Order: sequence, then C-alpha cells, then structure tokens
Amino acid sequence: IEMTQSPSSLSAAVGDRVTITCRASQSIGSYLNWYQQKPGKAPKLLIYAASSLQSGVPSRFSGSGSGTDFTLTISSLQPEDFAIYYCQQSYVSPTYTFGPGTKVDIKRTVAAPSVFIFPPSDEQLKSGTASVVCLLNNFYPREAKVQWKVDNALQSGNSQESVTEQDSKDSTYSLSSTLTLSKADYEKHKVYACEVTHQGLSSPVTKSFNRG
Amino acid sequence: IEMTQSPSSLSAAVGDRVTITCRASQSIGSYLNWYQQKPGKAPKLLIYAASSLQSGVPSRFSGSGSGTDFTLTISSLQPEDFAIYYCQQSYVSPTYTFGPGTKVDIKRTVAAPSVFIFPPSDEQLKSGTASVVCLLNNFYPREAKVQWKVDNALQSGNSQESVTEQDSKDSTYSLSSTLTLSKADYEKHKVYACEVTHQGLSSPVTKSFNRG
Amino acid sequence: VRFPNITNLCPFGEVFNATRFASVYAWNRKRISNCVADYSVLYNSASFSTFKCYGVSPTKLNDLCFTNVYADSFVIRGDEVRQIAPGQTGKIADYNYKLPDDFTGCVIAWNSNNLDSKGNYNYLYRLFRKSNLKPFERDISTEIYQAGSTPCNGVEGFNCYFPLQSYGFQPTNGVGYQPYRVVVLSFELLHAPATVCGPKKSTNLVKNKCVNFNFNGLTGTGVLTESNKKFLPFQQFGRDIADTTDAVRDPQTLEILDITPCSFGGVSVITPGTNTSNQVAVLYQDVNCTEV
Amino acid sequence: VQLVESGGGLVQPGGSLRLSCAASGFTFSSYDMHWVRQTTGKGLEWVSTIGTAGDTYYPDSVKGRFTISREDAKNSLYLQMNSLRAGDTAVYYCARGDSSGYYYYFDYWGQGTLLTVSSASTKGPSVFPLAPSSKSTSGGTAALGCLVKDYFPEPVTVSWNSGALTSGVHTFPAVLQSSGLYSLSSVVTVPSSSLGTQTYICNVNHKPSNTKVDKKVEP
Amino acid sequence: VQLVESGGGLVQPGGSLRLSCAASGFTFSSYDMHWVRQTTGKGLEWVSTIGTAGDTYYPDSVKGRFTISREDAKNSLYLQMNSLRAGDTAVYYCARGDSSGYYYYFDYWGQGTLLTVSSASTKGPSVFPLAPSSKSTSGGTAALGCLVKDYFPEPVTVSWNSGALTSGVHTFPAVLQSSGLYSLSSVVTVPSSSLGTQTYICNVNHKPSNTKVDKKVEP
Amino acid sequence: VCEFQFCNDPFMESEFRVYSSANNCTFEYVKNLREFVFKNIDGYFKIYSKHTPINLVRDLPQGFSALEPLVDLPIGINITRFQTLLAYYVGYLQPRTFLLKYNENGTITDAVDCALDPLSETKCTLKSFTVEKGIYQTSNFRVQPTESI
Ligand SMILES: *[C@@H]1O[C@H](CO)[C@@H](O[C@@H]2O[C@H](CO)[C@@H](O[C@@H]3O[C@H](CO)[C@@H](O)[C@H](O)[C@@H]3O)[C@H](O)[C@H]2NC(C)=O)[C@H](O)[C@H]1NC(C)=O
Ligand SMILES: *[C@@H]1O[C@H](CO)[C@@H](O)[C@H](O)[C@H]1NC(C)=O
Ligand SMILES: *[C@@H]1O[C@H](CO)[C@@H](O)[C@H](O)[C@H]1NC(C)=O
Ligand SMILES: *[C@@H]1O[C@H](CO)[C@@H](O)[C@H](O)[C@H]1NC(C)=O
Ligand SMILES: *[C@@H]1O[C@H](CO)[C@@H](O)[C@H](O)[C@H]1NC(C)=O
Ligand SMILES: *[C@@H]1O[C@H](CO)[C@@H](O)[C@H](O)[C@H]1NC(C)=O
Ligand SMILES: *[C@@H]1O[C@H](CO)[C@@H](O)[C@H](O)[C@H]1NC(C)=O
Repeated sequence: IEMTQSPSSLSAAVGDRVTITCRASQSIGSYLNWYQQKPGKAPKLLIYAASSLQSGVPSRFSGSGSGTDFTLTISSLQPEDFAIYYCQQSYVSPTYTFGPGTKVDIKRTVAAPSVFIFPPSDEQLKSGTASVVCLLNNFYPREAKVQWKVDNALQSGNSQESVTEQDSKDSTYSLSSTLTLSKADYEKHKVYACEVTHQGLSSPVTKSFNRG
Repeated sequence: IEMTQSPSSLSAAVGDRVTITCRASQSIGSYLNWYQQKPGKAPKLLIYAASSLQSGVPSRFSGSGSGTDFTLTISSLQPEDFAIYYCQQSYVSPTYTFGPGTKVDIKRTVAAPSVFIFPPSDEQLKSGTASVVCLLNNFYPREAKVQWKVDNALQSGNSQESVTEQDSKDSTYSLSSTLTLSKADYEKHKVYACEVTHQGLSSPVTKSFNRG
Repeated sequence: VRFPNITNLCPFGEVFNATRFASVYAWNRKRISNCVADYSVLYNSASFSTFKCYGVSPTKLNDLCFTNVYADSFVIRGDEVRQIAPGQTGKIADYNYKLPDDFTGCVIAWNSNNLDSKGNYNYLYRLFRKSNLKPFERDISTEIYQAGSTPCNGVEGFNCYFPLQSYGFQPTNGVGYQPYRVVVLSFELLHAPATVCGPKKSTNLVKNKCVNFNFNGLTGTGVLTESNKKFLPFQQFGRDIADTTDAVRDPQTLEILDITPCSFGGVSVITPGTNTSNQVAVLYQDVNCTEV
Repeated sequence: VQLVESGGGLVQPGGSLRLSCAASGFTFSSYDMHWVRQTTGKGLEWVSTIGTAGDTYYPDSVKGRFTISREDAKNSLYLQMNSLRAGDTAVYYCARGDSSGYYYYFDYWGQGTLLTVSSASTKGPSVFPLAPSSKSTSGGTAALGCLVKDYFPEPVTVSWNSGALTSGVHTFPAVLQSSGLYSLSSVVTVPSSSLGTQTYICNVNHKPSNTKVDKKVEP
Repeated sequence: VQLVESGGGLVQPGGSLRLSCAASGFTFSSYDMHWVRQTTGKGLEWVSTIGTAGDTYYPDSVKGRFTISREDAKNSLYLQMNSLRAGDTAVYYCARGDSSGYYYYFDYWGQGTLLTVSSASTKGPSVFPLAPSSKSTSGGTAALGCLVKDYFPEPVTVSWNSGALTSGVHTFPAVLQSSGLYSLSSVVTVPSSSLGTQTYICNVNHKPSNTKVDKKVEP
Repeated sequence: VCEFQFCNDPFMESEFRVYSSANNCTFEYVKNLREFVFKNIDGYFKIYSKHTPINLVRDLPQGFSALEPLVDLPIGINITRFQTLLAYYVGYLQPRTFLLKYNENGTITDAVDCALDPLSETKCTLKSFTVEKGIYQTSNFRVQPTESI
C-alpha cells in the first residue's frame, strides 16, 4: 500500500497549531504509525495504531483517523519540533512502508533570495569543464525554482541543486545550483543566465554574463 | 533595551484565540514580563520570566519565548479581558521598561463612521478664535484618519483628536477632531472640509461648509 | 537568629578603590570566591554614574549566593561606556572587552578625570584586529596589523599599523573624552556549591527566655542556659538520645548553651467538695512559679 | 495587600511635588518599593526604586531631580520630586517588586494619583455651541453639540439636559492644548426632525473653578 | 535501551557489505529485529526482519540478495548484503519492533551507518575559485566563493580563512555526480568594498585522501 | 584547582615536578603516622585527619583511633582516581553499619563493624558494646529462588 503526505513542506511559527495529513491508496483500518525525525538523528515514535500516543512523547502531540485519511496534530509547535515527519502503514506486514514525509519548518515571514551568478574559472576551463554556479542566499520558504539558460534557451538534465538546512538564527535557506557543461559545449554559446522564481519576488529575477 | 509590541491594536471576538507578540532590540534571555491593565485600573501581573504564570491569573493565559521573540496567548478571549496589554523587559535593572502596548478590543464586524461637520459659532469668532469640529460617531475598528482641509489644502500641526473608549453595548468608537485656527487665519479662506478614511468606507467621505 | 562573625570580606574595595586600572586592551581580572558578598560600599557610592545589572537586580544580588565572581577592571572613554554591555558592537565591544550576549552580572562605571588624566597615554585600546573577540577574551598581542596585501615584517608602514593606540586623556577634555573607570562583576552559578553569599546580621542572644531559635542552619526552640559540656573543636551542636538537639555552640561567642523545653505541664484544681466549700487551689504540674 | 497613593495635585513648572503611598497587608520593611508613572501618549514608565538596604536607583532623566525615601516605622513610602517640568505630567503609582530565583517582576500597584504640571492658574471654561445645520444632517440623522475651551485643571463634566438625555450621547476625553489649558467637546445624536422642536442644552461643569454653564444649542 | 550500528563503508558495485548492530539494555532474544535504510531523494525504506522464531522477511527488491541473522548469545544483530548495486547507497539502521494487541510499530533505532556503493577509488578534490565580478554584486552586497569537484568518498570540509570567517558563510551539502564522484560549493558574503582589499581563501579538506587545498579567491 | 599538565611521574627543598603548564583556577587556598579520609559528597570534598607518633618502623600499628574533619572544600571536582605525591597504605570505604562508642567528653573510644562477624551482629542488635551470656536473634535466614520453571 502507498502512503501520501501533505503538505510536502509545512510552514508554521512557534506557538502555531500544526496539522499534517497522510492518505492511504486503500483502507488500512487504524493501522498507521507516525514518526518524528530530527536533523542528524534517527526517527522517534510519536503515535501508533492511528491515535495511541507513545510514552515519552509530549502531550502536545495527538492524532486520529481511519480508513484512508489520517491526521497528526501538534497543539503548539516548539523550536525542538523542527523535524521531518513520516506516516507508516502497519496494515500490511512484512513490507512496512513510509510516506514521502512532511518537513516542518519554523515560519519567519517571506524572504526573497540574494542571487549572484558565478562564471566558470579559467582553472576549470583549462581541464575541459565549464561549471556555471548560481547561488540563492538567505531566503524563505525553502522551495525555489532555478531555470538555467544558455543563449536564452532553457536547459534540462545537465544541472544539480543543493539546499542547506534552515538557519538557526535567521530561519532561512540557501540554494546552490550548478549547470555543468563540457568546455566543448560552453564555447558554442555566448550568454549564460540564471532565472530565479521565489515567493518573495514580485517577478522572476535573472542574473547573467557573457563568455570571455 | 527597547521593546516593540505587535499589533498596536488587536481585534478579536469573545471566544477567539488572542496572540500578542513582543520583540526585543537585543536578546533578553527569558527575562520578559507581561501585564494586563483594565480601563480605569492599575496593571495586573499575568506572566513573568517569559512563561511563568502568576497566581490569581486565569488558566486561559499562557505564553513563551526567548531571546528576542516572545508571545502571550489567551486561549479564549472573555469580555473582562478587554484591556491594554504590556510587555516588560526585566533583563536590565534598574531601568525597567515597557513596550508601547497592545490594545485588545472586542470585535464586532466593521462599522463605518457617521461624519458631521460643525462650523465655528459666532460666540467663539467674536473672541478671535475659529475652531472647526468634525465628529466621527459609532465606528469600528478604533483607528480612523481625519484629513483637515482649508480651500482644499491639507492642514497639519494645527489640529487635535480625542477618542472615546469602546462602547459597552455597540462595541464602537467615536472620534472628535478639531481644527483650530485664529479668526485672522479663518477669514482668509472660504471652504472648510473634513475628509474621513475608515475600514467601513468604500471610499473617503468629505463633509464641508462655506464660511459665512 | 545567630550568624558567625563576618570576616574575610570579598575584595570589592581593592578593585573599586584601586590605585591603578589596566588598559582596556589588557583588562585585569581578579577572582572573588570563598568570601562574604559585602556590597555595602557599592550601594550608594555617589561617584558611580553608571550602574546597570544584566544578571539579577542589585537588590537581590546582595542576598543570593554564587560559585564564582570575577572582577574585570579597565579604563575607557566616557563615550565608550555604552559598549560595556551585551548586544553591543564597537571598538571596545568587539576588540578589547567582549561580554556574552547572555551575560549575567553588573557593570559599574565612574568618572576618573581627576585620577587618570594629566596627556595620560598609559591607557591603550585595540584599534586593529583581523576578527572580533570571544566573550572574556583578552588579546594583548602587539604584532603589527596588516591592513594591506604587503607583509609588514614586524614594522609599521603603508597599510601596516601598531594594533594598540593610546588615549590623549587630559583634565580639560570634554566629558565624552574623559577617562572612566569601569568594573564589571561577572557572576556565575555552577553545579558546585555556592561560596559567595551576602552577610547577615545576628540578633542579640538572650538567655533564660522562651524563644524561637535559628543557629546557622539549625532551627530550634525552648530556653537556653549555660552548658557545662565540652565540645570537640569542630562540633557545632550536640544531641540527646532521641534525635533531639541537647545543646548548641553559639557561632559568635564559642560558648555552649544547653536547650531546655519551654515550661509546660498539666493544670490541676485541688478542691474540697462543693458541699462544704467553693474555695480552690491550683497546681501547675512540673513547672516553676516564675513561669506561671 | 493594599497600596494607596496620595499627594497628587497641581504644580507650576519649576516647582515640586511630594508624593506618598500607604503600605498595608505586608511587611513593608522587607520589600523593594517602586514608583512608576503612566503618561498619555507614551505609556507606562519606571521612575524610581528604593531597596531594603536603603539603596536607590533612577533613570538618567530623573537622576539629580527626584529623591526616594521610605519610613519603615510607619509603613509609608515617599517620593520627593523637585525641579519639575511640563513633561513630568503623569499618573504616578507606587508598587511592590518581588522575585523568583534570578527573575524580577512587579506584583502590586496602587490606583495611582494624577500630577499636573502647568503654569496656568485655575480658569473657568469658555463654552460655545456647535449648532446643527444642513451639514450636520445625513439620511434623516442629525447631530448637534458643544465645545468647551480653555479651562484648567481637569475635570470638566459634560452632559445633556441635566442628565435627561443619556442615550445618543458622545462625550469626549479632554486634550491639553498648547496654551496650557484643556479643551473637550460633546455631541448628542438626534432625529433631524427634532431640530428646532426639541430643546437641547449642554451642561458644562468645571468643578475646580465652581463654574457651570448651561448652553442652549439651536440651528 | 541502546542500538549501535557498524560495518558501514565503501564498496564497489557487484561487491558486498556486512553490517552489525550491538544490542544493549533489553532482552535481545525476545524481540523482532529489523533493518531499515534512509536514501536521499526517496526517504526511509524497510529492508529486512528476523523474528524470534528465526523467521525472516524481505521486500521483493532484496529477496535473494540479502541475508539477515542474529546471535542471541552475543546480543548482536547482523545483515549480510551481497550482490550490491549503486541504488543500495543509503544510511542503514538497526531497529527494534514491538506491539500492542494486533498493532505493530517500530520503537527504537540506532544512529545508523552510511554505506556507499561506487566503482570509484578514493580521489582527491579539484578545487576551483568562483571569482567575484560585477555580476556577483548587487546593492553594495557582494559574494565570492569556491567550487570543489570530483572527489570521492565523502566528507569534504570547507571553511573560509581557516575558520577566521564564521559569519556570512554558506557551505552546501555535496551532491553525487554521474561520474560516481561528489561535488559541493561554498560562498562567503562580503561588502562589495572588501573585494580586492580583504583576502579570502577557500580551505578544502578531503579527509579520505589526505588532501588539503588552500584556494585564494580574487576578482 | 587549575587544570595542570601533570607529570607521568610527579614529585633543603629544591625540585618541584608535579606539573608543567596551567590554565585557570576557580579555587585557591593557602615514626610519624598520618591518617586521612578523603570523600566527596554532593560536590564537597571532605578531608578528615589524625596525626600521632608511633614506635613502629616496619608496618601499620594496631590500635584504635578516630579521625576528625579538618578541611571543607566546596569545589565540585569529579574524582575517580588519585595520585600520591612523594611507605603508605590505601584502602577503600564501604557503606557498612557501625557502632561508635562515645565517652564522657564525646570522644570516640571504640567501635563495632556490624557486618564483621555474628558477635558484632549481636552487639549491634542489642545496641550494646557488651554482650552478656545468652541467645539473641539478630537476623533472618532465607533461601532465595534462583531458576524459574
Ligand atoms: C573607598 O575608600 C573610602 C575611604 O577612604 C570609603 O569611604 C567610606 O565609606 C563608608 C561607607 O559608606 C562611610 O561610612 C559611613 O559614614 C557616614 C558618615 O559620614 C555614616 O553616617 C554611615 O553610617 C557610615 O558609617 C565612610 O565614612 C567613608 N569614609 C570617608 C572618609 O568618606 C569608600 O566607601 C571606599 N569605596 C569602596 C568601593 O570601597
Ligand atoms: C566577634 O567580634 C566581637 C567584636 O565585635 C568579638 O568580641 C568576638 O570575640 C568575636 N567572636 C569571634 C568568634 O571571633
Ligand atoms: C453536705 O451538705 C449537707 C446539707 O445539704 C449537710 O447536711 C452535710 O453535713 C454536708 N456534708 C459535710 C461533710 O459537711
Ligand atoms: C525556679 O527558677 C529559679 C530562678 O528564677 C531557680 O533559682 C529555681 O531553682 C527554679 N526552681 C525549679 C523547681 O525549677
Ligand atoms: C578558562 O576557563 C574557561 C571555562 O572553562 C575555558 O573555556 C578556557 O579555555 C580557560 N582558559 C584557558 C587558557 O584554557
Ligand atoms: C561527577 O560527574 C557528574 C556527571 O557525570 C556530575 O553530575 C557530578 O556533580 C560530578 N561530581 C562532582 C563532585 O563534581
Ligand atoms: C575530659 O577532659 C578533662 C580535661 O582535659 C580530663 O581531665 C578528663 O579525664 C577527660 N575525660 C575523658 C573521659 O576523656
């Protein structure tokens, strides 16, 4: 049985009520467990059998549901509840499975990214590689979209992204996006650009440079 | 250390959850107190040391926070909780200071003001003074803006305003705005007006009169 | 309530009434421990213009106990007094004397224009450094600071500076440029037993009266009388068989007083039958006539 | 526990005021006593403290002007405020501080006393009508009122028809004017059809000057 | 209760890895023991179980490749994973199952151990600067950084000016490239006025190859 | 109490070689048989001592004595091991019940170890340092379950 969680990312302030839902592809009775995994730590059991709270779990945690639709609730989110939450079907054994997970972030308004574009160095081009780096710093929510362009043509399948953990002070994220072309496919084009879309931006912002 | 409260005025119905925030210009640890002052009364202590509830304070009151960001919560607002709430930094002694305060009003939809304009009497003009009075009655929220104009020119620094307490039955406010000119500066102009902006108005409303 | 003789006072006098203070770049530290927290000289010195506490109110500071107290002593300009605090930045806050932003303790400062000026260049501050200080860090290096890209090679020159500069402290300077003596008392409580507690005054000791007693940490009652017991040099009180304090050695006099109960007993009425007489006598059992 | 302030009143700029507070229901000698003040437009400010050790503290704007003292023998707190300025106008309160561990808070306050600083001597009000007109009428609803100017000190009581009219009445708080004197206004909401038919009188009573003005308001 | 995994490390595709978990604080022989794995981009997956009866279960993608066993005499759990593929790269954890009535749940987990599957032998990093320019400056704020490419295995530690610069520093998680090697980047936020004035060096330390590169970054 | 770089072989007067470097202290204070008891209770290191002359130069003398508290050091240091800095004996203390016999001046003149033998058990049970002729019940014997079936 497949489980789906929603939202994939939940934004709530400390003191806010947090609700995370999980849906089964088919009825699982009351056989659903919930887990909380802190960054750098193994998961902890919060709720089992749909609504039974586990010993050692704060009274702030509760939940219910049956059949296909279940919800986990935190009456008041604390800083220590910053975690990835998972639902687990326990109806079908031995193949226990988890949903995709819901990340609970601490909400701090909306912060637009600072976007800078970094042309490939000569030292790398001398080795036959041309990695173009676009960095989006200090933004929130975590989700951001980066559209790589070469001569204004959209690129796909030739780039990677890496996202940092939520900052402990400014409650923001940074995203590193790299477009990697061989030098042979770099010397064929003149204009390189990084178009960024984010909730804090009234319109997408594009940074660019010319080759050479 | 300076403390800032938000909102300056909170509108919530009886039975609603009320949250009031307070921010420090710099970290104050957990050294923050909260007070509730009823109209015509001295303040009462609600919460001390960020989260400790004081004896005699209803269980409806709770709160938390540390560093620079603190929140006071009322689980369910009662009629008797109509009050001005203050946060107090206790980190730096002897100079204990309070934030600007958050007024908690009882919410009753939105009521547009009844606006009337009152030309100065002859009895006052005979003494060399010309006070023009504009009265905004029976409106809610409390905040309203009054723009005084003479020959359609906006006035500034020559007017005063006075606002009543929230009505005990209709849950509304009244505002008295007075423009005071000397007669010498009254006889120089022909058109007097009061333009009022409020949440219950689809557009600003202007009342006016001609001199003589 | 009886307390022992107050001796071994904490050296606040030596810190605040000091002949000389250190430069802010090389602030001095004196450890205060295992002593009496007598702040009476700091309650109303008159000369202190600045008195602010980040730890606990000064009206509670005098009672409650700490494991360690540290006295940080230095001289700065009047306009720099603002920087001796949590949450602050500036040449002193960042390069000479950094406090924790969660710091607990008290900052006291006063004008020393008639003590630390003449110009008096014995007071220096750090103007240049590559990075800021950690809380309670004392950087006393004199290595030439390189502002530019060219190595200084130990000497001053273009974009090379001696990191420590002197103050032109003079008696005729404006107030913001006059020297101020700053003492920061850093206070902490550890898992260790506290050793620095406020002084407490004793109540006059009265014998042959029914009194509620408190000797050091022992609560008692009854009436005290002279004892003929001899306690060992380390003993503070003695006991009877049934877990009862028998006698106490007084904290100030080193004399021992025995503890008797406050007189009590049954009250009996001695009477002829009411058939012949309504005259009665009253017997207070097991008590003295001086108590009734 | 009870705290009762006294000594409030009217003083000129450059003058002084001596406040006191009665302490009852607690061991006064064992507590740190404070004064705070509440100023319209600024909020609640701390003014001074005196500890059980006899120590005192003030904010920079007060140091050198105010002296705080306490008489433990009489359970009575005092504050002597000299070199007063117009900016010192506020309601002054006495309060008791307390603590838990290393955390300090204020727990008790009296009702407070109002201190007014102004060079103005007592002045009776000048009362003017705010006559109704076609510009004070809308949708069948109309208003008529009055304006009370240049009186000193507070309070002024304003009512309509000697208390006969209690509904539809909006009496506003007084505002201190740049003249050093106060002003306020009041309006009564009426049917437009009552104008020129029903008599309305603004009854203004300024207690400090024993002045009462019965102002009939007509179109 | 404690669970501690071991045996993680680097293996080639087509190779094998033997994991173990120490069991303490509970009667190991009385509990059903499980292994789970957490894979970047997929989440947490169940891998295998062994019951107290000696029974074992696997998912279809594992059946025939992995063998689970337990030594009750030593309170020690083992998982022998043969026929490994690149897709088996994950952090593997040991866990204890328990139940209430007819409901089963996982209650305890160890910290986990990381298993990396790749044909690449250990490789030191190629470090390149990401020089600042007019296109890395906006509103007076500017950034300069570095790029670390083709190293293997993890970790690589990246810092600025040997730890002297701790603020304004954004070091990103590494991403596995199609080459089988890893890459990551780091940037330090600076005033635009510091460019060409303040020296910034990207200090890249790849522990597995004992390779350290001090890369000075200039416009 | 400063952290010190202690020597791996520490030791008119001349040489002092206990340690080399030091960082920061939180505490500072300034035929012979010497006895000490060193214990740490709730952060307090308690030092008890006794010093007497002896006529033995070969072994530990037999006799009765009791030590008294001399120094109270209120410094929460964690002690799991110790080093003697230079003929000495080291024993370890146990939470055993004892009787202490106090004379007219309150000096301990003798003592009983209640778990040494059955005679001491009788003395402790009867709260007496002297046991007369007879039979006394001092304890209870019970066979405990081992295996389960
Ligand atoms: C630095 O040293 C000076 C002495 O050279 C200390 O001044 C002394 O402070 C004490 C305590 O306040 C004064 O005692 C008081 O005297 C008044 C009468 O003047 C009496 O009414 C009080 O009950 C109390 O006995 C003492 O007179 C004063 N000495 C002088 C010459 O003024 C000063 O406190 C020291 N500062 C520090 C921080 O230690
Ligand atoms: C305490 O001080 C007084 C003098 O004030 C002295 O007579 C007495 O002997 C002292 N007691 C002790 C134990 O030192
Ligand atoms: C008791 O009182 C009676 C009178 O009521 C009297 O006759 C009798 O003698 C009295 N008894 C004694 C012992 O005096
Ligand atoms: C009663 O008290 C006095 C002292 O006032 C004492 O001399 C006498 O011996 C005491 N008598 C008894 C029985 O306690
Ligand atoms: C001084 O003590 C602090 C607190 O334990 C410690 O962090 C610091 O490193 C010590 N100083 C030195 C030179 O070790
Ligand atoms: C010994 O270490 C423990 C922590 O493991 C600590 O709680 C205890 O207070 C320490 N004892 C002393 C005397 O410092
Ligand atoms: C008690 O001390 C006195 C005086 O030193 C001594 O004469 C007496 O013998 C001692 N008694 C005992 C039992 O030690």
